[PDB]
Amino acid sequence: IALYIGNLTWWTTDEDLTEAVHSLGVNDILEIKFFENRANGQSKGFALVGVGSEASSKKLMDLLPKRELHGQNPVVTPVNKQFLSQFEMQSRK
Amino acid sequence: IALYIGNLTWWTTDEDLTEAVHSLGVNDILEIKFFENRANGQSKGFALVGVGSEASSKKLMDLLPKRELHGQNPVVTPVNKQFLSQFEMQSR
Amino acid sequence: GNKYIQQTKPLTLERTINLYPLTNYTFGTKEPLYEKDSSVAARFQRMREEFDKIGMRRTVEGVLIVHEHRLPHVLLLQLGTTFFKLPGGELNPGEDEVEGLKRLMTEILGRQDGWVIDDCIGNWWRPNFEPPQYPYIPAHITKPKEHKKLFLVQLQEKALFAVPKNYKLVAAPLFELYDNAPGYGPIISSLPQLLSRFNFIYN
Amino acid sequence: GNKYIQQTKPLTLERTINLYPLTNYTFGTKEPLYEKDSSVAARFQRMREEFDKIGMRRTVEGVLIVHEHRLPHVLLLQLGTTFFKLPGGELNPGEDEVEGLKRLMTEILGRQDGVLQDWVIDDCIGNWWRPNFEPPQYPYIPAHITKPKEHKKLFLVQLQEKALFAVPKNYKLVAAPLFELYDNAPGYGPIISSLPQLLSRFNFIYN
Repeated sequence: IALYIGNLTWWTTDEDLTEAVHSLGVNDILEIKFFENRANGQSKGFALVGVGSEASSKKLMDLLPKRELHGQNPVVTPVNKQFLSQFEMQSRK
Repeated sequence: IALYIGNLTWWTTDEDLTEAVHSLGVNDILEIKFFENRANGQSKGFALVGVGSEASSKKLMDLLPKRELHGQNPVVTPVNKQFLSQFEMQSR
Repeated sequence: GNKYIQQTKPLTLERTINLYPLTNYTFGTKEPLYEKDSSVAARFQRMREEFDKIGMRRTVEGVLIVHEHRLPHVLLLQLGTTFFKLPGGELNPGEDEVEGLKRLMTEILGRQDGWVIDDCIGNWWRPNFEPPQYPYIPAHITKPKEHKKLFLVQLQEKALFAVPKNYKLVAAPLFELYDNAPGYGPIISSLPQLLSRFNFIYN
Repeated sequence: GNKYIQQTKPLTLERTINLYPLTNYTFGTKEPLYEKDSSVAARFQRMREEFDKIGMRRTVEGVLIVHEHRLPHVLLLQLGTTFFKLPGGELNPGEDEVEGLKRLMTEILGRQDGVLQDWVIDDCIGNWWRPNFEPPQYPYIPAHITKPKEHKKLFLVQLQEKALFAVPKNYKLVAAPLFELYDNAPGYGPIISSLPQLLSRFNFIYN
């Protein structure tokens, strides 16, 4: 019932990440969990995002990319350990 | 010439060590490095002291292990790898 | 010859703090203070709840310095043999930083037999409802859950404290804290540095 | 109905400090400046030497702060791939710490063109002492020490809105954000890596 959102800058903020969403018609943002390095608390580049509406999740999957949050294209992808492993590896640049 | 003075408190400065030998009236001390914890700079409680007179070395080896520095009897020994270990055993 | 009268040094460049023998200071056992939170996860259950109605938490801690053998010591309170906290705590909504601090100091310690705070030494922010706190606000965080502000509490020349029976008032010399987060945590253990700017006087 | 002006606070209780976008700052180049020393061990020799003639060594270093993405960045003089250092260095015997630092900034980052350049240095942020003629430095003087070999003092240097600087052709200049440095003794050293904290007390504005 939840997704992953990545290819985000380390400065894309829960708040503004929300601005993007609301402005799709999706108004049920259930928590907003960013992934981060404990050492220094820096955004790992991807946040786990929840949503009660299992329809809007498509309204994001399709609509969120092709919008630009700070010149980067979002990457909404269903939750999964090989996406988990997909993003964790990407934060190594 | 060089020795190992130890069994002293971790606040026993260098000057106030020099002033202990200036009581035995030597004044030869050339150098004085202390042994400390790299991590925090605290004193392990013993130092390799450089002296320039073979003679007075006797005075040190012999005498001041009878003076009460800050309450401790200096433990003077020659500079040997097997001596060092007993001193660093005191850190523990 | 004649020397010129030194000019006033801005406190921002040269802060001079008076330190006194740690032996000047003593404690009288007092009524034991429990902690408001119960288990290890009741504090965040409480943090969430408060942040909702109250908003971001504002914690403050006081750093009280004494000295012995020509080295600054910080007054910690331990309980078990593995737990050290600075005196302080949550502020009330709309409460002043310092005034509140005095209230907490006087609360946790303080003379029942009948506080100078002029300096800020640090800030620590807790981005989420979890353990880690940082000396800054990560760029992706807009609303941090907790703000912890630390002050240098200039101690009087002599003082009697009231240590709640369950606590132990110890005086930690700098080198015990430095580079020793495993022992005291990232905040406490970063005080030696945080104190180095002060020009201390050993009375 | 009318707003109450927030009166100023004591400098010792809240220091508001003005940060500007890295872009406000333009950075040219100048003559490659090699170190006054060379080869690791060699310097310590000189220190032993200087400590006799002049006495304890007095280093000063300035911490220049910019903000990007609402997050302070400390300007660092990189060298090679893994050597960073704060701009600064040794003072000359009997010299005002600050006039000396100023003199080291112009010396180290001076705008070749018009040298009418002033630094606002009004906050010291830390001191570090080197007990023996070795690497170790601690933010304090260990109980058993009377005559330290070197004293290092750091001053926050306030940049004005815009200003043009110049790097020695042999050096690169980076703007390390705080989290790069936090708990990163390996990458930046005991001193530099403790800046995040040492700056955490300042009230930063991001223009």
